[PDB]
Amino acid sequence: MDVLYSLSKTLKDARDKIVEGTLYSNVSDLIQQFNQMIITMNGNEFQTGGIGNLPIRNWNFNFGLLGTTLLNLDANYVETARNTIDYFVDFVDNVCMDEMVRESQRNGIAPQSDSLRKLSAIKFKRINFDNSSEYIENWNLQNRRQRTGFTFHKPNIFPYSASFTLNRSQPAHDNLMGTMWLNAGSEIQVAGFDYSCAINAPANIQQFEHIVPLRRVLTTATITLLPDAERFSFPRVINSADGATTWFFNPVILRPNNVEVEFLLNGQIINTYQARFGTIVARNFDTIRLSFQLMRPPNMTPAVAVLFPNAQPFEHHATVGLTLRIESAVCESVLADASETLLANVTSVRQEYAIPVGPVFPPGMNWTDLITNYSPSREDNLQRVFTVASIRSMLIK
Amino acid sequence: MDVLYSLSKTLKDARDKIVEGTLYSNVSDLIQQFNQMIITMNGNEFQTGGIGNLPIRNWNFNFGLLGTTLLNLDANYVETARNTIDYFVDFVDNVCMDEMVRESQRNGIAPQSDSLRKLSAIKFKRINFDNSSEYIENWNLQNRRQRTGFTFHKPNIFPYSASFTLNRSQPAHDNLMGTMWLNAGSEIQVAGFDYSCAINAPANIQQFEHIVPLRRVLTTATITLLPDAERFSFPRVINSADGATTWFFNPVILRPNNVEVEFLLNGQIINTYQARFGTIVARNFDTIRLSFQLMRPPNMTPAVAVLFPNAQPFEHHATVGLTLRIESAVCESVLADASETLLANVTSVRQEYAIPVGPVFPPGMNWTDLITNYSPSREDNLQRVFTVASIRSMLIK
Amino acid sequence: MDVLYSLSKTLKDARDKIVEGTLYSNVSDLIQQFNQMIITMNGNEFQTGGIGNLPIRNWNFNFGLLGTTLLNLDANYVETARNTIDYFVDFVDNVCMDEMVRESQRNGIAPQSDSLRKLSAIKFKRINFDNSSEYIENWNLQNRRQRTGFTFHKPNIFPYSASFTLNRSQPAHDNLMGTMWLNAGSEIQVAGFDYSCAINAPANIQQFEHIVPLRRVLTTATITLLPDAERFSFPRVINSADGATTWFFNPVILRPNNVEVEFLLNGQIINTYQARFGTIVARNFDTIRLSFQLMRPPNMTPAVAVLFPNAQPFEHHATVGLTLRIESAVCESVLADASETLLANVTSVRQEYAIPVGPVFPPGMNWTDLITNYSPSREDNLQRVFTVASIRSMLIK
Amino acid sequence: MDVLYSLSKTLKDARDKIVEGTLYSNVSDLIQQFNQMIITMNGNEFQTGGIGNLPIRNWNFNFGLLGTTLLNLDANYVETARNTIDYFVDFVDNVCMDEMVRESQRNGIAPQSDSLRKLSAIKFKRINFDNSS
Amino acid sequence: FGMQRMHYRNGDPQTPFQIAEQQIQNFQVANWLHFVNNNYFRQVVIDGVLNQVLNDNIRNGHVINQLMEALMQLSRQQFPTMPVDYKRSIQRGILLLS
Amino acid sequence: NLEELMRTGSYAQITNMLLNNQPVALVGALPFVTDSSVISLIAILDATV
Amino acid sequence: NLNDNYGISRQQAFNLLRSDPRVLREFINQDNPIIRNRIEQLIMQCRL
Repeated sequence: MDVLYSLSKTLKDARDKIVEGTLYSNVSDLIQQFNQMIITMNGNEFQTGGIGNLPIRNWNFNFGLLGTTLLNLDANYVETARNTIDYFVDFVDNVCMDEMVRESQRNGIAPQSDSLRKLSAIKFKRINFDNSSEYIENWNLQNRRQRTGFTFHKPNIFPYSASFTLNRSQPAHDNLMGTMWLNAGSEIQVAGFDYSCAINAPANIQQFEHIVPLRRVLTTATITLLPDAERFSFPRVINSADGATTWFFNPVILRPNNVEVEFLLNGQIINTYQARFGTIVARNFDTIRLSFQLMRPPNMTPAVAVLFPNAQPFEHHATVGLTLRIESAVCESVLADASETLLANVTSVRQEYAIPVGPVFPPGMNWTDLITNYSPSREDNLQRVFTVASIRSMLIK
Repeated sequence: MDVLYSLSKTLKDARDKIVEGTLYSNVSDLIQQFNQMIITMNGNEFQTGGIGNLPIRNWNFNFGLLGTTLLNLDANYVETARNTIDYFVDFVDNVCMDEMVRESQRNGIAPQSDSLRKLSAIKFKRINFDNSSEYIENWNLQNRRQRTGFTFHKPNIFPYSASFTLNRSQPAHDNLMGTMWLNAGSEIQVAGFDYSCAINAPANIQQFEHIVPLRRVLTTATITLLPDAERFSFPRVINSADGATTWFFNPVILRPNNVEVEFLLNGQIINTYQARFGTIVARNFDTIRLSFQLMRPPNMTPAVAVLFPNAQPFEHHATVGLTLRIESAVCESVLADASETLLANVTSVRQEYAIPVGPVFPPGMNWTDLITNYSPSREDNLQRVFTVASIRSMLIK
Repeated sequence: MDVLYSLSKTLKDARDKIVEGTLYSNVSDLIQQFNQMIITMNGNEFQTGGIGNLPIRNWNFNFGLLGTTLLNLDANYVETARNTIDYFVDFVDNVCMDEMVRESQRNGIAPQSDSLRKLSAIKFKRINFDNSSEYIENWNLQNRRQRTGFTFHKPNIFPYSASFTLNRSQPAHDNLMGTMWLNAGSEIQVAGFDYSCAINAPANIQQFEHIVPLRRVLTTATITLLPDAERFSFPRVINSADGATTWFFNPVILRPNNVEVEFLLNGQIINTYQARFGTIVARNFDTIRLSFQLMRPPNMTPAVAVLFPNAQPFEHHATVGLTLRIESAVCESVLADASETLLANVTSVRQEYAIPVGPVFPPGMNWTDLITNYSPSREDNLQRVFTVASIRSMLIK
Repeated sequence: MDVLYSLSKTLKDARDKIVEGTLYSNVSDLIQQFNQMIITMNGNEFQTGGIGNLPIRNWNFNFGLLGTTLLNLDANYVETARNTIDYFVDFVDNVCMDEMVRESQRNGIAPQSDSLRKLSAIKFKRINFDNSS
Repeated sequence: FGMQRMHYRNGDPQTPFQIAEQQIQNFQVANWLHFVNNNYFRQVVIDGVLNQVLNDNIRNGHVINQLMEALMQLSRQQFPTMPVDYKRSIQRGILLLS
Repeated sequence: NLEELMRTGSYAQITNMLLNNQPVALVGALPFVTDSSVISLIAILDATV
Repeated sequence: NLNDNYGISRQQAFNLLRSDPRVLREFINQDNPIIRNRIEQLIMQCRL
């Protein structure tokens, strides 16, 4: 695995540092690395592909060396380097694409294609140049089982669930008191609705609470919190819980009172925020619980006086809302985000060669179904494929 | 072109590594390269400016050399280096500023300023540190016609156009059937409405669709699908297609079925997803097509009968909503993205010194009108100016 | 301060590049730097901590050098390197943790903890490898009075405050005209409403003006502009100005007429735009002014006469507004963003060890409270804490 | 008491007149005074604070010797001077802060803080300088 | 290289090697000529002592490879408009030093 | 390494390690002298060289 | 805004400062959006 990243980094430096006219003083180590790589790789044989739509490609490594003279590089040296650079780039790209489309149920960390398994031999260890990207460093530190860490720009951790619940219900669907929420990506938009305007409830306060469990534990989470929800704030027609007809929903936004946001970990209330909005920080959390109260307006003006009659006939409803968005995140396990594109490249090669579907990955490498049941084996497969994709993205843009 | 990038990178490296107490074996190569650069630039006059309000500022190079044999770069070294560092900073800043305001309908990649045209000679081509940043690598690859690519986060690929389509209408504006959409930057919001809920339509189902082209091809694009409307749910008083008068619009959100999205390329369909929401992946396309239908529920509750009468006078009206956001993607040509700080730099250099309106750019980098008429000459000039802008951005933040 | 950054860079480079089998030609500089720093660190016993729950710990360094005989590194050499690397990682983590928590009102640039002061001795300045990250360079340039900058995506400058202004009002709240706006994160939603649809005002057009000042000068900013209202376009109930009564708000949306946007620095007109939509750019500004008009269409239709009668009883009120987003910005001071992990890191460090609140920081480091009353001393302390936080985060990802 | 003023005046003169470019003749007295102060204060330790919320801090003096023979001071001399000038400034600030908050009923003229008691010894009196203030 | 003999005037502000540098477009020898052109003593200060030291490139012994490559390039050169034995001796001495 | 010890002529690390009485290991070729007296065993003389 | 976005020389700016009808008309006929919007607004002003 690490040898592949070393090859990628060395090839990138060779292709983007050896330009005509440059002084020898900036390429000495790279020249030594190139010479070592060619003097070690020569004479072998490699096979790849043969599964799905990748024909069996045979590669032979046989190239000359690089002179240790010509303190200033001329164009002939540039082209002689360029030929071998092109051949190595093609080999690395094809090997990576062949590896990217093979999966196993167990021991997903280890390679599966014959190319990488051969490359994991002993004599090929001589080329292990360096490790600088996030994925390669995290992989090599996981090999020693130390603390892992990734940085994400607005990730997508919450599984999709457009589910709703009703605390109080009747087959007439004209007297409801419950909550509605959406879990779409890094956006949580919860809302609590009432039809009775809390006239019946004691103390004129209707308690609302909601729980969303995260599949993985995050650290150093910056959370943007807003007191208004912009999804469950329009007239809607919604299917019933079991589903036999359609009920109506006419909302009005009210100011939330005593908003409480708590980040928990295994049942411990770690971070708390009371009546606060803007931005909050959770050092370590795995579950989110929100609580807010609908309060009947103690004083009224003519318009809102006619808005809520004291009887059962209700023409308008009342609903409060909250908005939660994960700005940035740091996790101990690999994920898919909105900034990095490794998942995109994996799916791109997947649908380019239409490899059959293994029982460890849902069809199309979709994210929602995969995150529905996040298993450690699938996690390891994701980590391996994402590291290989990061290696690939350093060579073919 | 690349010589300016070499100057910027060498200057930044000198400003970084040249500090007190460092071992010479750690910065020997950089110091030697800097000495070679000051050797090359010696004895060559420069003139920049003469267009707009830019003051003409001559440039001369008569400066000393930095030594080699030391065990720790003492304060003398840094103090002597700071003056020439500042002088070179000002020189390269003015040169790139002059370069960034020159255009031509022909030779849109060649240098178009006296300084840059003088620098592209061979005697100045002894100084080229490397090509580390993405833009310099993309420029060098485009110089040899390879497979390029740019990384982005929510690019501004779609021009602003709030256009709407009507299928069934009359000058009375009381019984309509049509669609609206609002494509702003990386967000596409498409909503289709019916004023009758297809009560008079066959099979109780009314058809909606929309087609949007792409100005340039896209590969390895990450898209998220959220089945709702956030800008077409509140009551709206808008104008007619001929501006004779206005029309009312009071919708109700209903869950849409048969939500089918096709990613199509050059008359051929590549990716086709049915009802799958969340994050999706597409690998090669040039146009986007969405299809969806509105279905009248089979059974209803009293409120539905209130808001959905069979008679022609309709009070409440039906619609559906979709949201399509492109988070991250890769393109062939350079894209004006608000994730970086390039378009801001070009607009600043334009509006700061009052450059005459060239015949190749739109007035004042109006990105909307610019992308509505993307052209190969425009794309070449935009790539060149953005590369020079990013080269400038590494020295003066 | 740069001593700690240099130590962190050297430690990370040694932990990454020094792997089993790499050729010696690529680690000569790293080995030399490591030998120099371990030579200098000998004979300096250190004490860390002393405030809060963080225990006071002792340190002492007596470790041998690294040989220069092997041509290719073996396993034993790698493990011997790891043994010292781990201890230095623990030391740098402890030093960073001690440095982050403390604060002061004066000498916001000078260090506060004991370890940083002791590192500022002359003999300890012999360790300095490079300053390649943006933060250390900005720190140095601020030290030596040079213009700096940071590339921040989605920065929070506008404190969360949901305020409104009414120009026409009634004690019964049956006839009103005013503006409502929200300043959360990097989002600006400003809208103006009239309960009369501009029938009694002169020229049948109502004027709205709103000015939002920032707390820090910005430059080179790209802004996305959409003529829409999001949080003020739904049936909403809002408290009174005196906090004694509540009123009913029922809006409708038209097209704002003559939408003009102003960017000012110290109240000087620098850039302006008229009716432009999509994206605009401003180069230097510290106050954003929004001016627009609400216009009554001359011709109506049967579905319009209900909404806007000429009499006093109103049922549906008109409102228009704009949404303004600062997607990208560059500032000369340190701010809180969305594309980094500074605020989360510092807040986690402060909250995990239960550190008492000082005189120059709010309870729990509330970002909104900090940005409400930004002060130069708080600016300097934020600079220092952000620098040390980035240094620490470069170690444990 | 006078020793503290001598330290403050010496620090002021050093931080003012030590700037790159000046001829060595302008700092001869400054060089001699600073060198004697450094060679006399070394090998010593002090403790300050111990009252209120002031930083209870321990200080050790083991700095080196500045150069003597130079036609014109380069930036190296200024840097190595400042690296100890800042330390002495912090020490004087700590000593003065610890002295100001203390009080006593009897013999207010005499020093009270332990650091000032120790610094009143005759061995430090070689750091005495002019009293133009 | 089949060029006219360098007409020159004593006392010009530029040395003849500069003119050679900006008149020959053979990359190897031109680069070597440029390196010799801008090879000057480097002014450094160590421990308050002024010294003149050589460049790093020559110090590790690397310019000799450039000189050898330029000489070998001259060895197989056509060398036009020159008698037989003189040219043969010149190129064989160049090979000897290479 | 004894080879490096003779080649570079340095004695810094070894001297400081031995003076403070800390464990050390040397790898290299060395001629040996055989002593088969229990007197030499009881009276420590295998470390005085 | 016209001098920032669009290009004006020195003599053209001098004539525009004097509000000479000729330069103003020649700019108007060029379909410049900002000045056309300004003139449209000024026409809309005269609504009695």
